Amino acid sequence: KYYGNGVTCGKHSCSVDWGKATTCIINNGALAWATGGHQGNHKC
Repeated sequence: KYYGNGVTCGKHSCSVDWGKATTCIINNGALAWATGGHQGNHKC
């Protein structure tokens, strides 16, 4: 949904453009922590 609209993910972490929300980063981080995965594997 947000990926591609100022939102992109790398290997272990995600990053957004200036002025964009970090909600995807937070959610992907939480999912990574819960599952023991990586933000680059999670989508948003």
